[PDB]
Amino acid sequence: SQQVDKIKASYPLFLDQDYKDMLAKKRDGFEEKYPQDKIDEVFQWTTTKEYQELNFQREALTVNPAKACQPLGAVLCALGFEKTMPYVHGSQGCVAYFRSYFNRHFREPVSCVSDSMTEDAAVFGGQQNMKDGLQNCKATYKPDMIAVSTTCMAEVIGDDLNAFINNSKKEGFIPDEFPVPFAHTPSFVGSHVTGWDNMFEGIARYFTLKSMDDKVVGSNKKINIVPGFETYLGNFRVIKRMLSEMGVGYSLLSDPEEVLDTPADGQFRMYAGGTTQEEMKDAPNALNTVLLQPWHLEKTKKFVEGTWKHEVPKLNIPMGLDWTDEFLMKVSEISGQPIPASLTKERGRLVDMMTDSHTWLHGKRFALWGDPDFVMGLVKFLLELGCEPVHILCHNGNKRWKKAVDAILAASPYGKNATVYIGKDLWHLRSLVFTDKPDFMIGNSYGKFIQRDTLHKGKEFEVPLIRIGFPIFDRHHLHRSTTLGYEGAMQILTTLVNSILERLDEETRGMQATDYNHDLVR
Amino acid sequence: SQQVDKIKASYPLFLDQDYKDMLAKKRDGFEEKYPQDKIDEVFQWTTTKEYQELNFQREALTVNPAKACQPLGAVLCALGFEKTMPYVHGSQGCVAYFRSYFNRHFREPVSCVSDSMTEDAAVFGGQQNMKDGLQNCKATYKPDMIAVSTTCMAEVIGDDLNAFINNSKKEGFIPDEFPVPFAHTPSFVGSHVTGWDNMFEGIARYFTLKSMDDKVVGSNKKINIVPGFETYLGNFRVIKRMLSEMGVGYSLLSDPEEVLDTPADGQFRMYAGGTTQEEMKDAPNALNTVLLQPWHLEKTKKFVEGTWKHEVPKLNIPMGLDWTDEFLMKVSEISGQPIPASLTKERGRLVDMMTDSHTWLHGKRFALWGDPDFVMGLVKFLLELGCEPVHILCHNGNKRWKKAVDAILAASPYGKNATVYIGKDLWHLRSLVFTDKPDFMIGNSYGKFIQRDTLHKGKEFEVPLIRIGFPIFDRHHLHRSTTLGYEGAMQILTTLVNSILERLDEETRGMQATDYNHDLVR
Amino acid sequence: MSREEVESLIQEVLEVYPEKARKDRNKHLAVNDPAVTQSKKCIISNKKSQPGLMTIRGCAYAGSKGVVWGPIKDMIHISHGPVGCGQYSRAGRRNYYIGTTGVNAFVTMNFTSDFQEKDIVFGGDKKLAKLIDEVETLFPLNKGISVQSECPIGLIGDDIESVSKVKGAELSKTIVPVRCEGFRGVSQSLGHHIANDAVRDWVLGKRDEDTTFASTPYDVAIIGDYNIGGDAWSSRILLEEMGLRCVAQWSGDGSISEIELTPKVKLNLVHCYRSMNYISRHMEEKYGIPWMEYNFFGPTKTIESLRAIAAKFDESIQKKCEEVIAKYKPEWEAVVAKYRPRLEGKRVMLYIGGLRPRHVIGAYEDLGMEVVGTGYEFAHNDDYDRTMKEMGDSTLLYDDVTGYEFEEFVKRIKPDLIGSGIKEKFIFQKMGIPFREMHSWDYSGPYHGFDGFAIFARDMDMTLNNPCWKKLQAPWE
Ligand code: ICS
Ligand code: CLF
Ligand SMILES: [Ca+2]
Ligand SMILES: [Ca+2]
Repeated sequence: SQQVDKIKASYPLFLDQDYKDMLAKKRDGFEEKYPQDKIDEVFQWTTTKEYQELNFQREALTVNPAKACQPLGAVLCALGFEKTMPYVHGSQGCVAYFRSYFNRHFREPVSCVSDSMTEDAAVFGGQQNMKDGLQNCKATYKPDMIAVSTTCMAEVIGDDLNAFINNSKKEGFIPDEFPVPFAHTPSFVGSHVTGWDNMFEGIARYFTLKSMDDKVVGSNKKINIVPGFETYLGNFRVIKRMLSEMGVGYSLLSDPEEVLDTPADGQFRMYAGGTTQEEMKDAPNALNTVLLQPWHLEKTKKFVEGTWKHEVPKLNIPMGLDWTDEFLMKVSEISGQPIPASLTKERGRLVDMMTDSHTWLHGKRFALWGDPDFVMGLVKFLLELGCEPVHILCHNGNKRWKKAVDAILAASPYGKNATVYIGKDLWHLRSLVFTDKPDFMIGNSYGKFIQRDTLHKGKEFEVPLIRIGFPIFDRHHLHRSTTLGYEGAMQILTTLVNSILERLDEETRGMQATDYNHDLVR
Repeated sequence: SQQVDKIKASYPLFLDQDYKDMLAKKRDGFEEKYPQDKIDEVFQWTTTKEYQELNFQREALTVNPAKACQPLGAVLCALGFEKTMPYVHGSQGCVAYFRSYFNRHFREPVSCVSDSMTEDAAVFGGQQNMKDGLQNCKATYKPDMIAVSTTCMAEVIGDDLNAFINNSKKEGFIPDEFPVPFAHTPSFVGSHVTGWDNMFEGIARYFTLKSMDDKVVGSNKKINIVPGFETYLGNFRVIKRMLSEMGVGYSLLSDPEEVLDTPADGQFRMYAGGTTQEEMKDAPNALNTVLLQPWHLEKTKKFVEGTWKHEVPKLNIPMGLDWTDEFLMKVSEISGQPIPASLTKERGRLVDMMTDSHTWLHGKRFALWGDPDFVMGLVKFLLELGCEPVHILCHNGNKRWKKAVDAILAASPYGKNATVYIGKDLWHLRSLVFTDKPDFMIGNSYGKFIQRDTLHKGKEFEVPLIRIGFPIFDRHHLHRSTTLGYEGAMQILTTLVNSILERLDEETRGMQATDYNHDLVR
Repeated sequence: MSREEVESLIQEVLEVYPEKARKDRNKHLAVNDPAVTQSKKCIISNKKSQPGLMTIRGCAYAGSKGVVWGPIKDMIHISHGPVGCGQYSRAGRRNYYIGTTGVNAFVTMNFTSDFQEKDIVFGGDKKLAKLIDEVETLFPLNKGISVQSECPIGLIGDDIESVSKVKGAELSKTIVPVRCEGFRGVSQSLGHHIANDAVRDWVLGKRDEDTTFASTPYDVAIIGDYNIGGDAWSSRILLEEMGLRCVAQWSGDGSISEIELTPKVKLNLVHCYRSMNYISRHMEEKYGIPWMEYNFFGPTKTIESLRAIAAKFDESIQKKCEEVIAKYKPEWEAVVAKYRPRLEGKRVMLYIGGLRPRHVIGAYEDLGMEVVGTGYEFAHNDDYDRTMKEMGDSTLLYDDVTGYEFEEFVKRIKPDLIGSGIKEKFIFQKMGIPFREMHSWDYSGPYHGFDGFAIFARDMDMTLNNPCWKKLQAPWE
């Protein structure tokens, strides 16, 4: 029964007395539910150190992972080029899931096609499917370029994408000059960042391998920028803005910002902006190549150093204060352009915020997780702010990354209690935050559930979540934020300090109980 | 007691048992506190509809006002100009309070001086104070201009600023060519926004009244922009970025964005940026003058029309979609520059953002308060989103502004239950939100206590506060936000939708009670 | 630096001033000589401020409403006049309290008459009466009303004493008119004097003929502790573990009943001499109650003050004091052992209102920090008499320092830490010099007692050794 004037959605409609009685009758009559005391006992046992010791003994079971498969990153990398339709050689459910994931994150249309391989393709293969898919994709959704990736199914059957595409071109199914790069992206190896790396390396190979004879390093006076797997449009915009302010000539070799932020003016645009094929062809002529996220760009770095002969600098992700300064200085050294006064003023403004907010960020324990480069930059920034990470997690991190993070932590007096984990899911993190309670979590929307469990134990044990990463599903338009450079550091500092202050305000709102510390000025 | 490894500040140290016992003993023995039942009865009485009727019959008592005095706005306007020292002719407590207020809001140094008038100045006037203060201020801090405002002491006494300054220049305390504009800013007439208008009008008079003979309207092919009392640096930056993209030649009069945001680089800069005196002298040669906030720049409008002969266009504050479009079209008409594609795309992105988040904003009830122009722009933007501004309040408002806001409300179905109040304070708004509960509040930091009042009655009656306005003390670096143009609309929309989603998440986090609605994708 | 360098610095700073301002400011600056007992031979104080020099002082309204009368929670404090004075001072001071705000407590609420132009011309004595009637109508649980005058009130000639008497006779409610106009004094100190006079003349003597209170030989009252960040609480517990019964607090977390019960005690413990000596002397003269000054900043001063207070009583109180000191000894010893190595040898410059520039010196000494300069805004010559025995030799002293003087002194001396108000925080934070707010404890605390010393040390360590002070210089410059 809903009143017409005040219509209730599922909440709080299902809190009505009749609905509560119906649910109670359903629970008692037929659910055969365990007694509530047993449930509480099991929960309390799960919140203990013994349960953590059992949890970290896991070898085969993974609960609530914090990563995705390679083809997702491959699709994102493909979306970064001009009129390049991401085409995945494999089953269609994958592509559907990729599209749903990206639509839920960016809240924008995402274009991705599949050849819809089926049980017939398991035995025979995926040659005819590849030919038909290429022809239909070029006829119906006209692109200037088609990027070909693979799902696990195509990898297990051991397809031969190069041979299939060559046969398709040969047997009158597509023009022999139509750009069709490809990459092998097994979903059971690495994660989505590895898929992005493989896709970018395949595209660069396809566009530059056979024309290195006439390429002179530095003949165009430009610096190539490879952003890697990035999910914030603000980072793409801020990198270009800073490079333009320095006056350096640049070529962003992956720019999906335009297609992922198209305006709603009454018409639908399937393609928008992106890196042109001419830029990819002229890339070997650049002065150098700078990798924004050097950890999940190993294959790209190998290809660039081996083939393009560019000497890629060893630069960390430009997150925080020190690494942004290092990136700016390295770019100035490579291009010769002096650092303008606007960037100096912006750095000073960031230092002003750091000095103003330092009394609230000091001695705050944070538990983070996410991509390797993003997590490393966030840890560096937290160490710079005086915050002490306690639980640094990265599901798809390797041992060298852990060594680097440990080296970073050991260089500061605030990495004393920090523990790095590589290969642990969010159940391990739940146990860690239950037994060694931090002040806040910093991560994607999945930690949203952890904050619920920590609330069930008690209000005093709750660990608030700060949504900085990929994917974010329960907050609108957070993908427009910035995390790279000085602007991205200012936004992150503001988010952290305001979250701390909001939690403090919530804790001190009880009237005549804890409201004595409900200060107007903080 | 304190532990050397877990040190507790005022929260939660005073929650320990010994402190609880000490406070209980104090209250029982010596405070003679009323019984808790009486306190609970009175608190419930304050939340009733009967109490609201008594509250709205107030005629001489003001509780928790939502405005300040004129010299605050006068000081801000004086800071707007280059190398200008605000100089308040009156007692010295006013300047200390102004500086404390602006430091707590902007968290940046604010420089203002006073004549430190005392009981001898109350009897024999403050002319010698004026002379000595001008001499000392020019000698010590070396400004290029001293902008004189008045407190309520100087106004009640009846100090003639023009006579005092003329006698100071002729006596030899300051050179005759040193610019000393003055304005009369009584604190018992209007509010802080009126003081900004009076100070700007006085400065414009001083710099343009005696040289209008050789001024031709349109000589420099520029447009004058008068921002008004603005407490967001992002508004100043966006109002210049939009014109720079538009190609329009502009001269921002009273621009304090630079002095209120200086880098922390080892040196202290008392002055930075600001409108130069040449720009003020050349202002009459502009094509036209646009007042960004026309509801407190009426005297400035009178001076500009009567003296400069500029026909000021009748525009509303560039808050929202329609008013930003009108502002851009008027600027294009005045300057002749077509609107570039970089602003149509931004408008389309704003419309896309509005369409993505309409399912959460529709039907939400908001109670707002603040400055007239800001409040009316916020009401228009809320009506554009499908929200219901049930309670509208503006302490420093007049009946013409109320009529205009009612006209705006009547031109939309959602402005049906809206009620506009002028001359009412925040106690009236507390009474209004207890009896006619909204879903949120939009205002300055003074509205937090109201929220604390709503939580005490019960969690089901709590009205969360959204901090948009002036002053914001309990949050850090929110003064860098934007509220004008499309970027400001995007930020306001993001803040509103994320506050709604955060409240929904908070209400649905109790496990096995309401967590069925704890959707990962919201 | 020696006495010769400091005087040269003082002359170089004063060289920029006009000759009259230079002569006036030369009297307020001095180099400390601990052998000097009469500060009037060195430093002049409580003088007017030089116009246009950007002083840091306040008004008598801030001294009375903001400081003294404000912390009283059970009363309602009307700000008679325009809106600005009351609006700027609302909840800006962290005088903590316990109560239901808007029902029985009103510390963080702004009650004002909100004068318009029709009230400046036709007076405001009827508006005040109507406002009192409305206050009684809407807030029935208030235990008194205090009408703090703003600047226009005295100038337009408004009789608020008559209104207070008439409405107190009518409603049988305590109404206190305070003539704390901003122009009446050179700083907040006269505001303290006016507020203490109002307390003496309208509130204190209500229960002179009442003997129903059960007095004990251990009754004491805490005077001049305004409970910043809970400070008074951290002191009160330390005075009740020794067996003493704290009957009243002035005025942080204070009620109008404790003020009236204060004349029924055996000793007045005055923390802030500057703001409450006026009422302490009156109580000693009239009721015979002795008073003494105590310092609860740092472990050393706290121990000395507890021993003195115990010595004011019998042997059981002294035994309890020794027990308390023994109990709290390891706690502050651990804090010192942890934080002193990090804060050893650091140099501090302070500039606070009237008490803390000399009280907190002991706390910095216990952490191995040397105060190379201290000064006040509105202190009198007494305060400097007490200060000269606290500061080391050849340390700078200043009175009512300006922005220019303070900035130049800081630039030459280059202290490791600066302690002052909000109006100087960002000026020195843009100069790469760590800053601590010594007024509001930088929204931290409490700092009184043994529990506050750990917080004090932690805050000083977190601010001085923050990694944000090494990044101001851009690496490419
Ligand atoms: S009252 Fe005084 S300026 Fe004694 S006006 Fe001021 S809360 Fe200071 S040095 Mo703010 S004489 Fe108290 C003071 Fe000291 S407001 Fe507080 S910190 S101990
Ligand atoms: S010295 Fe003190 S704070 Fe100043 S006015 Fe006077 S009592 Fe008050 Fe008030 S409203 Fe604004 S801030 Fe002033 S100009 Fe008047
Ligand atoms: Ca969209
Ligand atoms: Ca600052």
